[PDB]
Amino acid sequence: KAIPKDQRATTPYMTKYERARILGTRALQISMNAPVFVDLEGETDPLRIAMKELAEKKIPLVIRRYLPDGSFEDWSVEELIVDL
Amino acid sequence: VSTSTFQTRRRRLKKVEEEENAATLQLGQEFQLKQINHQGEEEELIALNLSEARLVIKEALVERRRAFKRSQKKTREKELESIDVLLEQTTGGNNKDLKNTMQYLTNFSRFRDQETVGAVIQLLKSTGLHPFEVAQLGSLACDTADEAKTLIPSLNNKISDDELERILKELSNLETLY
Amino acid sequence: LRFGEMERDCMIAHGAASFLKERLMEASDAFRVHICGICGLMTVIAKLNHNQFECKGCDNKIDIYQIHIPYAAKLLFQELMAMNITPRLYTDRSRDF
Amino acid sequence: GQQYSSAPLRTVKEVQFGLFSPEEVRAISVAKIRFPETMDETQTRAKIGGLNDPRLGSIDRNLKCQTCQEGMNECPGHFGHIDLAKPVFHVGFIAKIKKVCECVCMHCGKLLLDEHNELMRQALAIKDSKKRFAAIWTLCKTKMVCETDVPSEDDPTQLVSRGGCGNTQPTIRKDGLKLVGSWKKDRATGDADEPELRVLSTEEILNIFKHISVKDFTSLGFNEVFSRPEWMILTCLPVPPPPVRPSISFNESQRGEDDLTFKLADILKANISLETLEHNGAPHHAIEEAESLLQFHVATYMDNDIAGQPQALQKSGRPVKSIRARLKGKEGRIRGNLMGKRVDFSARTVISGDPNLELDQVGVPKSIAKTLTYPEVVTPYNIDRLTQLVRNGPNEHPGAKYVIRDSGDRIDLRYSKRAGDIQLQYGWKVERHIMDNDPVLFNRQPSLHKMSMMAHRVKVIPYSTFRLNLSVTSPYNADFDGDEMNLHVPQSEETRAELSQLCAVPLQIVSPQSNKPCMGIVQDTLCGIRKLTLRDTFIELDQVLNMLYWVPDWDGV
Amino acid sequence: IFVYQNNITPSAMKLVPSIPPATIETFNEAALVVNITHHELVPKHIRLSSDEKRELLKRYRLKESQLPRIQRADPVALYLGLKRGEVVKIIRKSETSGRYASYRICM
Amino acid sequence: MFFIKDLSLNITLHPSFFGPRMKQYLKTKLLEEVEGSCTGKFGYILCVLDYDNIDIQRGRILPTDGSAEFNVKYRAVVFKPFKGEVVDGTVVSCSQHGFEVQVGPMKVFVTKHLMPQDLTFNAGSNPPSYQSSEDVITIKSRIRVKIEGCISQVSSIHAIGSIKEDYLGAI
Amino acid sequence: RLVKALEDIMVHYDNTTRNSLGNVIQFIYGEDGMDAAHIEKQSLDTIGGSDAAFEKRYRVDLLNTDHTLDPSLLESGSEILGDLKLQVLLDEEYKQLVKDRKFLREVFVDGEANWPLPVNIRRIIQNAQQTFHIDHTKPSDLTIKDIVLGVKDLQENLLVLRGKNEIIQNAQRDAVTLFCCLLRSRLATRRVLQEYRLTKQAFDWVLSNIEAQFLRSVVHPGEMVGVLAAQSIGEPATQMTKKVTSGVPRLKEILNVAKNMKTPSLTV
Amino acid sequence: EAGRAALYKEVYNVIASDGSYVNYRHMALLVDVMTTQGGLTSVTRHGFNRSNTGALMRCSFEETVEILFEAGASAELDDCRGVSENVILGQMAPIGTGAFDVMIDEESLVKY
DNA sequence: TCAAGTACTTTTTCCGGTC
RNA sequence: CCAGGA
DNA sequence: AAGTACTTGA
Ligand SMILES: [Mg+2]
Ligand SMILES: [Zn+2]
Ligand SMILES: [Zn+2]
Ligand SMILES: [Zn+2]
Repeated sequence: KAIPKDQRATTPYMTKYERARILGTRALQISMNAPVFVDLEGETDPLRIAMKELAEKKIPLVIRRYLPDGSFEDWSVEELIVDL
Repeated sequence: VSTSTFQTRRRRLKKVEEEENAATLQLGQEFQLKQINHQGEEEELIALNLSEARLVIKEALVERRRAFKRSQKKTREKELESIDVLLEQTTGGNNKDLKNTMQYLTNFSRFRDQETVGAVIQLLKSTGLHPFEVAQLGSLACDTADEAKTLIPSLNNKISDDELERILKELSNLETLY
Repeated sequence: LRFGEMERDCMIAHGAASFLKERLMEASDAFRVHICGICGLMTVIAKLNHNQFECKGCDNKIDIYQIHIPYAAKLLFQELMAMNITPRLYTDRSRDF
Repeated sequence: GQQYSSAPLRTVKEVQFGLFSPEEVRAISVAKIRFPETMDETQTRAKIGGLNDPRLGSIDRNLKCQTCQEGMNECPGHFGHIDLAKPVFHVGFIAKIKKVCECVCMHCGKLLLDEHNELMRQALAIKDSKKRFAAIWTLCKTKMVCETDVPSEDDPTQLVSRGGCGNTQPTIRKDGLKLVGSWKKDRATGDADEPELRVLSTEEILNIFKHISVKDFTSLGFNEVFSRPEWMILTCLPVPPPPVRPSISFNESQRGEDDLTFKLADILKANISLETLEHNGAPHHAIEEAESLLQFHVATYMDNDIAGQPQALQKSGRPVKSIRARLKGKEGRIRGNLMGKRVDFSARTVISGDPNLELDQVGVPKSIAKTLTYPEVVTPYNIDRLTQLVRNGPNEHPGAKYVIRDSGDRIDLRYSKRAGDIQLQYGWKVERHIMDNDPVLFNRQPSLHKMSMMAHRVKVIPYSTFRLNLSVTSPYNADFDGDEMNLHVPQSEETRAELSQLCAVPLQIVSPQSNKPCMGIVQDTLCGIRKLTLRDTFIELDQVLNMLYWVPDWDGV
Repeated sequence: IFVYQNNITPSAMKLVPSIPPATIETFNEAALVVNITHHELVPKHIRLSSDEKRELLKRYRLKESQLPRIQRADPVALYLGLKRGEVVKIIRKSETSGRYASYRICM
Repeated sequence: MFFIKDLSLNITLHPSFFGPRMKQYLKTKLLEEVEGSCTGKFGYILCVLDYDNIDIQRGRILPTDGSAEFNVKYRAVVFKPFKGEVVDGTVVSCSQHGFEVQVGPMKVFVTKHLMPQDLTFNAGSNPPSYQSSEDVITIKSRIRVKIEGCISQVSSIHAIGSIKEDYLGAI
Repeated sequence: RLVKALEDIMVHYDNTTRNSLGNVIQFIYGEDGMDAAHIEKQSLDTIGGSDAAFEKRYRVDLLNTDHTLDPSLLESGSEILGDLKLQVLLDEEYKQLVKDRKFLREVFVDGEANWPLPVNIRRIIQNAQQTFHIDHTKPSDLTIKDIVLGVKDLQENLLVLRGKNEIIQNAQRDAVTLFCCLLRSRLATRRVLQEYRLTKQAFDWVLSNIEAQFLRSVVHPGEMVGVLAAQSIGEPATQMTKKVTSGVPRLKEILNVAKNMKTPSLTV
Repeated sequence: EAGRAALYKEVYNVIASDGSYVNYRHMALLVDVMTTQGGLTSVTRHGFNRSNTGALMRCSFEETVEILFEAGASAELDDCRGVSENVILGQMAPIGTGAFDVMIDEESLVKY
C-alpha cells in the first residue's frame, strides 16, 4: 500500500545487501554510459565511481523495502546511514 | 509494449463473452458508464460532440506548444491553415490520423466559440441521457424529434417528442453562423 | 562445470541474489518464450518478424507477454503438459498476503 | 542470440496448476496426429503430415517451423493432439479417481453424505482443500447407499428427503490399472454371500464424474475452472512437440528417435486397432482386450515404474523411459537441470599452496585466464585499454577473444579478417581475458558451508595449478594431496559487486557458525611462530633488516 | 470441569457439548497429581483477550495462519482451557536476550 | 462518441538517459508510442491531453539489465467507432461497388447495395459518381452514414455502413 | 534435509524471521535480533561471587565515611559526602544491580558467567585507557549524575526494534534485557571510577562506542538465516566420529522425530 | 513449549558431545521450525515437505512428480515467494540482494 | 472394533574406459 | 554400468 | 531401514 515517510519504521541504516546492490546497480549503469553525478577524480572503474557517488550521497536511487504483508517503505540512498 | 487502462478485471482462464457493441447503449467494457480516473475516484464516461472535441485537442496542442518553447529556453478555412500550422509545431507529423481528425472536426463542428459549446453542454446535460446520446445530439443536426429518435435510436422512450423537439430548436439557435 | 544444489545453497546463504540468477540463466540455460495472458501457457504462435502474436483457442491476438526462463523449465513445463498437467504462468498476482 | 520481440516483458508472479480439459487439448493443438510413422513421406526423407510435424515443431536445423516461422533456437515446439478411441485413466490419478468413486454415488453422481450428517458438515467445514477431501473420504467410503430420505435436523421420526436414488454402492478395489466393484446386494435380506462382481468401465466412471455437482466436487479437492474431476480421465491426449522428444540424428540417412516418439507410436497403433475394431464387426472381447492395451500404453508413457510389474520394456530388454522418470530426483529436471545446472565461465584444476599470495587472492594459471572471459562495455574510461587487448588478441596474455557489436553479431578475434583494424564504438562489448584483481568465485566441493565458496582477487601466474593462501585452507577444507577446486567468473558489474561486497575472503574471516574466526595461522607459520617467540630467540641486525623489509607496510622505522 | 478417577463412559461423554454457550471439560485425576506448569521446561503462557489478539495481529501485520500454533489438546492449552482461535503469549528466558516473548494460537 | 480516456503505458528507459532531461524524454517517447496509435480496445489514440501534468512515477530498475521501467499514467482523446452509430463524413473514393466516407481518423465504406435502389453508378463522369433521380454523390459530397459494422485492422478500424434507411444519405 | 527444510527462512524488514508463507518462525532473529559474527563470549560479573564480594565491588554509600568514593577517585569527592539527593541515585543504581543479579541467576541456573553477547565492553575500556592515556593517579572529572544518567540514557539508544507502540516497544525492551545487565555491571559508578579510572571524555567516548558497536551488531534484513542455520549444523555433523546413542545416528533419530528410539532414558 | 526446550537440549548435546560449538540461534531456528506447527514436524519427506509451501518448492525434494500431479488435480496456486520457485523460474529471488526493489527518483536526479 | 499383517514408498557429497 | 580421484 | 497408508482377522 506504501507506508508514509512519517510512519516509516525500518532501520535508518543501509543494509549490507542494499549497499552491495546500490554499488552493483550504479556501477552497471555507469558502465552502460549513464550520467555520473560526481567529479571523477581520475577514476575509470565504474565500481570505484559508484563508491565515490555513494561516498558523497549523490546517487539518485531509492530502496523500496517490502514488508511480509506486501506494503513498503521507500528510503533514499541520500537518507540512509552508511556505517558498513 | 501497448497501453493499459484503469479497468483491472481478472479474466482467469474464462475467455469470452465479448457481447457485441451496438447503440442499444452497449459499448465496450472500456466505454462503460462507470469509469475510474488515475486518482481512483469513480468518474462518469467523457463523450465529446465534434466541436467540444475540436476545442479540447486545439487547447491541448496550444498548451503543449507553450511547454515546448519553455523547455527550449535553456473563419474555418482560416482555422484549417491555423491548425495545420500548430500540428507542424507539436505533433509527430507521422501522426496523419490527428491531421485528418482536426480537418474533419474543423469542417463538421456545429459550434465555433467556447461560449457556444458551454450552453450546448448545459442544455443537454440536464436530460439525464447517457453521454453517448448527449454527444450524438450535439454532433448530429436534427429537425423532427423523429429525425433524432431514428438516428439516435437509444433515445426512443428516454425523452418526450415535444421535450426533445424543444431542445432541437434551442440547439439550432446556438449553431454558429459559419 | 556443475553449479549444483549445494553451491545454490551457499549463494542463497551469502544473499547473492543477482550472482545466482546469472549462474542459472546467463551463464547456462536461459531462454525466451511467449506466453498467453488468458491461459498462462506457452501456446503463443510468435511470428516475431511480421509482428504477429496469436494464441488460437484463446482467439487472443492482443494479451501476450514475453518471459526469460531457463530452457529446462520451458522443457519441464512442456513435459508436465504432455502428462495432462497445466502449469499456467501468470505475470500478475490475485492473492495478496 | 534470440531476436527482438515487441511483446511486453514480464516476470512469472504466479503458477496456476490445473488439468487439461479435452477441449483445451484440441484448441491448443496445431495438428492431429493420426499416423505412427515418424516421417519419410513413403520413404522420401522429410516429416510426415501425420506424426512429428503434421504442422508441429521442426527438424533439419535448416528448414523453418511450419506453424510459427522462426525455427530451432527460438521456436519452442508446438503441441498436437490424438483423439483416443475410448477414455483411459491418467496413471497418476488412478487412486484419486478410486477415492472420488468411493465418495460419490456410482449412479446419480451425488455425495454419499451431506449437510444432514453432523460429522460431514464438520469435515465439510475444513478450510484446507486437501484435509477436507481427506476427511470427506474416510466418512463417505463406509457409506454403501445413496439415501433418498435421512432424519431431519431435529427429529429422527419424520425423515426429510435429500437427493433421490436408492442404489447400492460397490466396494471398489484396484486390479492394476482397472477398478472393480463388489455390490453388497439384498436377495432374501442376506446376499452377499456371493455379490455382483463387475469391473467399472472408464466411460461409466467418466459419466458419474460429469454429473458430480460443482458445489459437491468443489467440496472435494477440485476446482470448476482449472481441475474438474472429469479431467483425470483422458479422451484427447496431448502430443508433445519434437523439442521434448528430439531424435539423435547420427550420420545423414539414419533416424535415432526418442523413447517418447516410440511410446507414442505404440499408443497410436493401440488406438487404431481399437478404433477399427469397434467401428467394424465388434467381437466385444477383442475390444476390451485392445482397450486394456491402450490403457497400458497411455499409462506406461507417463509412468513406466508401476506396482503391477510389466515394465513396458523396449525391444532390447531396456525399459522405456517414462515422463515421470525424467523429472524424478537428482539427475533429471527439477533437481539435476533446474536446482543445479552445468555452467559456462567455470574452470577446474589441482590446487597447491603459496606463502607469497595474499589471503584474498587466487593464483590462476595463464591458460585458464586466457580461456575465461569478462564482457566489458566500451566506454570513454576503458576505450583505449580495451582497444589494446583487442589488438593483443586471443593468444597474448592480457588480450581478448570476442567483440560484441550493438547489431548483436559476435566478432571472433581468432578468425576475423578485421581482427587487426577493429575500431571499437561506445556500448560495444569486448570479451576480454580474466585479469589480475578481477573478483572470482572459488569453491571446494562438497560445499556444506557459505565459506566453501568465497570471492578471491585474480592473480594470473604460470604453472597448471590454482594457488591459494595457506590460511584460507580450513574454510574450503582443502589440502594439496591431489585436491581440485572450482572457479566461477561473474559476467556483470552487478555480479562482481555481489562477490566483492558480500563474499570476499576478508569478510568471511569471523564466521557466524560459531561466532569466531574460521581462518587462522597454520603449519609452518604456526610451528615457526612458537620457535620465533621464545625468550631464548634473538636476531642479529643483518636478518632483522630482511625480516623488516619483508613486511609490506613497514613504517621504515 | 469434571475430575474423574478412571473413566467416563461414551454414553456420558456424548452429553459434553450438549448445553452451549456453557462449556464442559474432563480431567483424569491421575494427570493432575502433578502440576506440569511447575516444570523447569514449562514457561509462562498467558491467554490474550479479543482486543489483545486483534492488536498482536495489527502490530505484526499478521493473518491467524502466520502465527505459531498451540495444539488444542496441548497439556498447557488444556490447563488454561484455551478455545480454538484463542492466543497465548509465551515468556521464556533467553541465553541470548534474557527474556523472549513468543505467541501461539489455539488449534 | 469521441471519448476522453485515462490510460497508462510502461516505458523501458536505457541508463544513458538517466540525466536531467529524463522526464522530457519520457514524455516524448510516450507521445511517439501512443499518439497516432490505433487499438481495438480503445480505438484511435489521437491526442494526449495535459502534457504539463503527465505522471511519470518512480521507475523500477530492471535487475540483470541496467534500464528503469516506469508506468507513465496519462489521459487522451480517443475515437472508437461502433455499429449503430450514425456519422457524418466526406466521400473519398467511389466505384462500381460503392463509396468510402472519411469520418475523422477512419474510412466507412457504403456498398452499392447498402444504398437505395434509385441511386445508381455512373462511370461516365469525372470523377465517377452515384446518381439518384434528385441526388448526385461524388468525391467531394457530404454524407450521413449508419455504421453497420467494424473490423479492427492493425493500425486502423474500417467499417461498412448504409444510407438506405430514413434520414440518411446526402446532406 | 536441513537445507531443504530451512531454505525459505530469512529476516524481514520487521526483524521477524519468516518463511515463504510469511509465517513467523522466530519473532526476532535468534531471540536477540543480533548477527552471530558480531557476538563474543563475555563475562557477566554481577552473576557470581559472594554477596559480600559483590557489595565491595558495586556499593557506593555517600552517607557513610568508609563506603563513600575517596576524593582521590573523583574531584567532587569532598563535596559529595552526605548528599541525600545524590544518594537516592546510587540507591537506584545498586538496587538495579541487585535486581539484575537475581534475574541472571534465574536465567543461567548453574551460575555460568561467560556468555556470547554483542559489543566487547572490556576492549572498549582498554582502548579508552590507551586512547586517552588514563592517569591511574589523578582524580576523575566525572559527576555521579554523569555516570548514573549517562548509562541510563545510552540504554534507550540500543535499538533493535523501531515501531512506536506498546507491543513493539515492550519487544525492544525484551531483546535488549541481557545486554543491559552486562552493560550496567561493567558501567556501575564504583567500577568506572575505582577500577577503570575513566575521565569524563574517556567515558563519553566509551558510551558512544558501545552505541555504535551495538547498532552495527544487529542482523541485516535480507539475511538468509535459514540456509545459514542448516549449514551451521550440517557442516559440523560432517566431522563426526551411562552409554546412550549419540553423534551422527542420534542426530538421525532427532531429525526424523524417530518414534522407536534406541536408548530411551529418564533422569530422575 | 517444553517439547522445544527438550528438542534443543538434545540437538545441542549431539554437537557438544563431539566437542564442537554451533551458536545457539542456528539450533534454536531448527528447533523452532520443527515446533511452530504445534507438534513435532520432522526434517523428512513426511514432515516439512508436506506443509502449505508452494508445489514447485516442495517438488524440489523427495516427492517431485506426485507433488506436481496433486498440484494439478487440486488447482494449487504458487505464490512464487520461495527461493526454489525463482531458481526454477530463472528470476532474482527475494533473497538478501533481492529482498527489496531499486528505483530512480527524477526529483533527486534533477537535484544533482 | 483393534492389533498385526500387507503393499509400496524412499534416500545415499563433488570430479575416465569400453559398451 | 565398470574402474578410479578429494 | 524406516516409515505412511491401507487391509485383515479376533
Ligand atoms: Mg585432500
Ligand atoms: Zn491462451
Ligand atoms: Zn514453431
Ligand atoms: Zn444416487
